[PDB]
Amino acid sequence: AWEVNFDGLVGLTHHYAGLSFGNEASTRHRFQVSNPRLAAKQGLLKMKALADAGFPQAVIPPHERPFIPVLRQLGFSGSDEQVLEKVARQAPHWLSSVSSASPMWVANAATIAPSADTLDGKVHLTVANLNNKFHRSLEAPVTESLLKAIFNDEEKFSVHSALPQVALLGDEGAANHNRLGGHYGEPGMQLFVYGREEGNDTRPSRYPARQTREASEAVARLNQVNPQQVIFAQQNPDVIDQGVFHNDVIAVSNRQVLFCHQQAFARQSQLLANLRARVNGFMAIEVPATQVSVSDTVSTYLFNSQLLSRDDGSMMLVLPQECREHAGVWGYLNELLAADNPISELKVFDLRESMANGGGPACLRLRVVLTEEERRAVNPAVMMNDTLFNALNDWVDRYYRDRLTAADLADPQLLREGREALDVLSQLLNLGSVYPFQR
Amino acid sequence: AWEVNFDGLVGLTHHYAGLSFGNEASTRHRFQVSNPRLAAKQGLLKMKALADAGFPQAVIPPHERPFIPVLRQLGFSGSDEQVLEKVARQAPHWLSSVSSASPMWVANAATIAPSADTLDGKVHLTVANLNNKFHRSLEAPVTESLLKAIFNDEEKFSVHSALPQVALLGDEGAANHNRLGGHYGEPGMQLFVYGREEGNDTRPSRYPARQTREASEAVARLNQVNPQQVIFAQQNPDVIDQGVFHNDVIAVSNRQVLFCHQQAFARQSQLLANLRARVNGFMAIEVPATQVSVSDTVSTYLFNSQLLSRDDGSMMLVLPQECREHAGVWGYLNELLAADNPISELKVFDLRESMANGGGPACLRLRVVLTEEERRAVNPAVMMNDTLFNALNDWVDRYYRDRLTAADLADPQLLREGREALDVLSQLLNLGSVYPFQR
Ligand SMILES: NCCC[C@H](NC(=O)CCC(=O)O)C(=O)O
Ligand SMILES: NCCC[C@H](NC(=O)CCC(=O)O)C(=O)O
Ligand SMILES: [K+]
Ligand SMILES: [K+]
Repeated sequence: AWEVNFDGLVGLTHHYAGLSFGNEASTRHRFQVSNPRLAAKQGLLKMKALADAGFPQAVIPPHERPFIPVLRQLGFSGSDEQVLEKVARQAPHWLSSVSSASPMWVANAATIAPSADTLDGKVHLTVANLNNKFHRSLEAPVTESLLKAIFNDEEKFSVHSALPQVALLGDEGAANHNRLGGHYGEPGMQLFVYGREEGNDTRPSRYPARQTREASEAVARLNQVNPQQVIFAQQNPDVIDQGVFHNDVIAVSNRQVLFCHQQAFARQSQLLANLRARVNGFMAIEVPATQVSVSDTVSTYLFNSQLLSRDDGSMMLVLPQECREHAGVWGYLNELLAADNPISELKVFDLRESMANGGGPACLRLRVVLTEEERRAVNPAVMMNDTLFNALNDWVDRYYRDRLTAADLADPQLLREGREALDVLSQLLNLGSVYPFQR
Repeated sequence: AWEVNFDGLVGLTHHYAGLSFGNEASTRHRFQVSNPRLAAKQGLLKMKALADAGFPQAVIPPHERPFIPVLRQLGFSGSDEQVLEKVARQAPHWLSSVSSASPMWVANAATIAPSADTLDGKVHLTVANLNNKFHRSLEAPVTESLLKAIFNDEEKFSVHSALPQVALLGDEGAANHNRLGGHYGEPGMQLFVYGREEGNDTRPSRYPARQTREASEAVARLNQVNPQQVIFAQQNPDVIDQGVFHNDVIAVSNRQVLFCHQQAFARQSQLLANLRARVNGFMAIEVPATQVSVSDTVSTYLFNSQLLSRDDGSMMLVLPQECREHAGVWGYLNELLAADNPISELKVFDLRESMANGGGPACLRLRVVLTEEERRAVNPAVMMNDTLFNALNDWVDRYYRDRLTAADLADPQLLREGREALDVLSQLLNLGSVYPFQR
């Protein structure tokens, strides 16, 4: 089995609305001008570079945006364009909420269970409700349709609907998930990280804890994860209060390694010890606050890196350009590179558009371990290669603007462009009529 | 046009699970033995008694409980009886959450807009998401089906689906709604009360504010309420922090009267002044903390009373027994009764089972103003009369238990009793296959 990366193709309504309290990047860049075309191309370049380097790469399409059905649910009626106009004038803030390209961060799309960890031997995917943020909670229904259109062989894949939409069951998916072990194909140890749980007072006081333990346990159940291969750990409330809104902003796993900050978890010593006694050859690379502060981790996203495995067993860290621009962080990463451990190469990518909204390399990808047989069962139209890379770039040049602001979301033209764009894209990716506007 | 009262028929799984933080009665009675059959009878006696007194009355049935579909959505699979078992053994607390008789409090089923207040001249009903509490949020889908089976004539009734299930749009329906004006059939002034709103620092700090202004404004749009007959007002946060989880625990309206506690609203003086200027004949009856403390207000449910109009214009207060059993409150009520004002009669009902979970006379009913023609359009099988009364009592005698504890919710027998009872009830009330288990 190999770990295949599925990246989100940035949607054409990508803009900065500062909709995520707790996500300092989102808040900080509120109202800045975005570049949808550049954002999409930046992500496609990373996808292609990794694919050309031999790492299985795939793509997940953007959603229908602006999403008029939700506006109708909010009390606005008439034709699509009439609704758009009514809202732009009466409640413009709702326009932004239904026009976010947020589904691009597929690390939040679902939680994956490789067939080696499940009871029925199938690959399980449970859609994340993303209930904490309204603009993201809207994603689940379409994300479910997309996942079923991509992992469409029901004999090999089981897609489960998102958990009930309530704070008690807040779920953010793979971004709070981890998998440790030997080769990807062997049964692994799944680590679910949460920010709060009922009956526990240890919880953030400034920024919200989007993930609840209750949600994580339900996901573990849905994905039929062997109860002996599961472990739940609470994120350090202090780091969440400093900007770590998902575990992937403070820690990342791969094979036998867990690269994390010293302040990542609550009861960190106990967790590492438990993992040490349950995962053969487990190695924890812990970054001390003296070399990298929590504040520096949040601004650089060094932990939102992709930790890849090369054929020699050595690893490569995929990082956002901000890690190279911060003296202290670039210095540490190179110390790590030279240090005696699995990390033997650093790879940097420019994902400025995504980072401006709090999403780095890892946020843009969803890791799915697949056996040779299961890989062939995936919709081949979404697997990255020269043909898809060129087709997607041409598609982006045809429909994306190199400039967008919240004010442009009221442009009925943008609406029109987006519909046609997604119509063609669903054809290119052999997804069928997966979008609501297509039914 | 007349105001018709639709009451909730208590479900067979009525039990105390302390599931509602902020609802002190619920919290106070956690795990006490309940009496489903008695709870049902108490409610029907109030329905029948008001009907006999000349007040149009109707009924809304309970829901499917335990609700197995939600448990499966939570990860527990297998046949109905296997899920029940697994849950009881693995996570029994979920059993209570999916077995609550909470839909009985129909004051939270939806928000109503009579035809005299709407832009298209129809009766509008928008289902409440009840997003704040997980066990009640589960109600919306079935509540919508029930409302559509009762107000089926689409030329006269417009039922709208519940708002998106997110905290930003928390909606608790009619319990936070008010309608003032001359006669019921005349255009009235709708007063929407909310607990919080984005950007507003004024909010409760102890108990949650379940209703947001954003939701209120969205429902006003969905119900097509004439913009000049709508007013939004914030609940006094300090009273929410004392147990007023809904507006109907601190204030109640009827015709030109607004019976409320002095500490009910923020900027109350100005709110009442605005009402006096915009509502002809408006009369506020404020109870000062000196005469009735907020604590005694929440313990007796003085304001969760039903304020009814007598044929001669005078009014009657339908109260729960606690009001008569509390010397101080009973004293005030009698002073109010004697004093020169519209309140000329007091009527008390034993609703101990409902009150133990924080529901009084008003909580158990949903006010729906209907013209003669609209009244004729309502499903006739749900209107209260001797036939229906005797039929429902026999039904209760045949399927309801006299005792119930949380531990009993795991009994596959209870599941069967309920499914069968509802199947029979659907026929009696002529609702067709309205429940999920019937589909
Ligand atoms: N894994 C990274 C997710 C980033 C995402 N940002 C946003 O939704 C910001 C959108 C805006 O503010 O325009 C979030 O907060 O979940
Ligand atoms: N309008 C009053 C409704 C009372 C209801 N009680 C409850 O759901 C308590 C159920 C329990 O805790 O078993 C509520 O809190 O909304
Ligand atoms: K190294
Ligand atoms: K009086």
